[PDB]
Amino acid sequence: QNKKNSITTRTLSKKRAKKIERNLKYATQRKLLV
Amino acid sequence: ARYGATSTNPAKSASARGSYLRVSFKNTRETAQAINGWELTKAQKYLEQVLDHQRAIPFRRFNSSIGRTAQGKEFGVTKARWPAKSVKFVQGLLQNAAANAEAKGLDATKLYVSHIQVNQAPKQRRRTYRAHGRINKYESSPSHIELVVTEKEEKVVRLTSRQRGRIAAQKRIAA
Amino acid sequence: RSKADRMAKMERRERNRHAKQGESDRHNAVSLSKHLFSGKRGVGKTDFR
Amino acid sequence: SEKAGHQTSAESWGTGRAVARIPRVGGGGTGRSGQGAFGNMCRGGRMFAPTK
Amino acid sequence: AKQSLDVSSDRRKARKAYFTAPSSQRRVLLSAPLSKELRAQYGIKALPIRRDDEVLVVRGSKKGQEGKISSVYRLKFAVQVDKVTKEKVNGASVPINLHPSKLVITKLHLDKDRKALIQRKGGKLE
RNA sequence: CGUGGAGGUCAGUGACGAAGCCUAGACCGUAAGGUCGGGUCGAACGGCCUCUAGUGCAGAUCUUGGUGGUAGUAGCAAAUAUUCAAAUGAGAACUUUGAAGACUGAAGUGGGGAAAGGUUCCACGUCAACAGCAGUUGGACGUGGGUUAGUCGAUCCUAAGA
RNA sequence: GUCGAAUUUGGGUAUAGGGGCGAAAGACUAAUCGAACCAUCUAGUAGCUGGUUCCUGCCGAAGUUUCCCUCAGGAUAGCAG
RNA sequence: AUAUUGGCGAGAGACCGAUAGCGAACAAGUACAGUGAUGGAAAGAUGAAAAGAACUUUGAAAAGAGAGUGAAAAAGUACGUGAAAUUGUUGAAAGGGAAGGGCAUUUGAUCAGACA
Ligand SMILES: [Mg+2]
Ligand SMILES: [Mg+2]
Ligand SMILES: [Mg+2]
Ligand SMILES: [Mg+2]
Ligand SMILES: [Mg+2]
Ligand SMILES: [Mg+2]
Ligand SMILES: [Mg+2]
Ligand SMILES: [Mg+2]
Ligand SMILES: [Mg+2]
Ligand SMILES: [Mg+2]
Ligand SMILES: [Mg+2]
Ligand SMILES: [Mg+2]
Ligand SMILES: [Mg+2]
Ligand SMILES: [Mg+2]
Ligand SMILES: [Mg+2]
Ligand SMILES: [Mg+2]
Ligand SMILES: [Mg+2]
Ligand SMILES: [Mg+2]
Ligand SMILES: [Mg+2]
Ligand SMILES: [Mg+2]
Repeated sequence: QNKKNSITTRTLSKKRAKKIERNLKYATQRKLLV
Repeated sequence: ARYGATSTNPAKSASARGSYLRVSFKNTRETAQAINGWELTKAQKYLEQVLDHQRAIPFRRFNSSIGRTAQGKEFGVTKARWPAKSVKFVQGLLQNAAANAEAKGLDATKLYVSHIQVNQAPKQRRRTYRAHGRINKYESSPSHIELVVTEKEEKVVRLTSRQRGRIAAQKRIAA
Repeated sequence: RSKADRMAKMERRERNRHAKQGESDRHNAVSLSKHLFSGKRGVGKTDFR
Repeated sequence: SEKAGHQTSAESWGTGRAVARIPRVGGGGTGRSGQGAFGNMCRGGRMFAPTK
Repeated sequence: AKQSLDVSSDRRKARKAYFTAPSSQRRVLLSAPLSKELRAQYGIKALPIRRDDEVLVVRGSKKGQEGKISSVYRLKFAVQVDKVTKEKVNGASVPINLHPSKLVITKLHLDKDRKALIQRKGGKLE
């Protein structure tokens, strides 16, 4: 949702967001290699 | 950071907090609930009137053996009080939140208290000496207070073949 | 100087929450007072009024 | 250690004292005073059947 | 595998010896390998690091940066190089604490005792 | 069925995330339990064949630590008593000065000492904690200053005694 | 109640636990006296009270007999494997 | 040739892993208590590196909000992880002198498998 773009308790930490970015880069590298 | 709840679209919101504040947790919870959901200027004027004893904070949960007053009839209660220390701490946090919203550039006439939350800080543990050479606890119950003010802004149906035939027949019978 | 002052003010917090008079207040309460937990008063002399 | 949990001066406060009859550390002026001792269920007490 | 009965393989003893080693022992513990050029020139592999020798960083984020040793902070098991710093907006410069095992000596500060140490380790200077 | 550690093996799992913990999600066992997904987390951990034991808790007025309801409740009512203005300060029922009203009433709420305490004396700075309200004040916190003997005492004498 | 003496009191000194001291109350002897306090032997002694930690399957009792004089505490016999 | 819970120097363990292991992993026989003999605790963990949050703004200040450092502040000298009791807010629900439980289904919400 933040990539595409009231009161909530759902938040994304920067630690988890960086980990998601790194893992997505891993997956994209795999997709390009296949 | 790490509020109890955040606002989506933080660009239209401001927040404030105060931790380990030596003020009664029960009174402060009552004050925060009395303020919850209001517009900011109305809340500030109401707290000023509470300090002047023209209006009252209704006491809904932490209210056993409280006195009764006619000023609780505005909120459909008989038990209300005027906790000055709690009102002053909440006034300070409201002023800070308004200042943060002004620094962000938000319209100050559309701000409302979208979130407010009081929970218990670690206790201040004094002790007293009592009869027969006893030591009894004598403790303050401090508060953590947080708030967020927000700019207020103004189907596939699965049918069986029998149902489909019934609808088609109705369509043929009608225009 | 301000750095050391902030370090001292941060270190003060636990004792201030325990409401000590200062570094010098080191009173220790016993876990159980025997004169408070050894009461068995027969028909006769008692230990308190 | 064969002395572990035994280096304590403790005694039971007796029956009818509204507390459990486990032996308790005497003296005063410290948090150790009045705490249970010598038991395998006690913090700081001797273990059950110490290894030899 | 150790063979002497005078040496201990106990991890607790080794760690206590490392963290309570005195300054003269820490001098030996803070050793740096020579560069390939200096290794060929002098015939030795590693030397204890001292204040006025030039080094090349071969590990970490500061890899490739060159400079002169600014201090041997033996109390914190580190060395400080003059050109390797962390900078702030207010003008503050904090030296980076580097370990000599992650450095390479490119130019030795040579004195009489340094020459004697190289020769007694088996050097061939000049 | 489960737990700590030990021999062997799976050239086992793991920074593309080990262990732990949370979970409106999924499955296998009659069950003890086991397995999987998501979140959090950040460096170790397991299956199987065997060895070994400080190996499984709801209770013991159990032990240690932590936390509720009671509850913003009981209460903060002995010692007659406080009030006005200015100043200081962010803030004054409680600080300072002035203006008043009272009280101790010389067997004192006065002025000194002995025992004991040990710097509490005084100045400057100063408020986080403490002063069961408050606090700009303090016997509090920080930094310093201060106790001058031939004549006052000890020191000398002896008492009961040691 | 007593208040000029069998008065009140400071300091010094003496008496120490199976001991002292007592105008005698088993009073007092540091909130401790039908036996001070402290440490150790010592995890002292149990006729008694309380508690005693995972699952499932199968089997599954006992108050009925003789005796140590009888209480108490033991033996045997019976029942279940 | 034998003994050795003291002293000095060493090497080890199918031992314990911060309520454990010595009372003491830490300025521990310390703090504190007691006239005295004696009694006797609690208390370990930011980060690789203090880089420990400059600067702006609100506030008397503590602090807050931006910003910044750092891989991470879901690491801010209350600091690895961060359970339970107990608490706050939000959302859903129930409630005519307790609640909880078993069998069965309705209603609302939510969800897995199987789909050539
Ligand atoms: Mg009342
Ligand atoms: Mg008293
Ligand atoms: Mg132990
Ligand atoms: Mg994991
Ligand atoms: Mg056990
Ligand atoms: Mg339990
Ligand atoms: Mg049970
Ligand atoms: Mg209990
Ligand atoms: Mg009241
Ligand atoms: Mg009065
Ligand atoms: Mg008069
Ligand atoms: Mg005087
Ligand atoms: Mg003074
Ligand atoms: Mg007060
Ligand atoms: Mg002072
Ligand atoms: Mg008379
Ligand atoms: Mg310990
Ligand atoms: Mg943490
Ligand atoms: Mg909970
Ligand atoms: Mg009713």
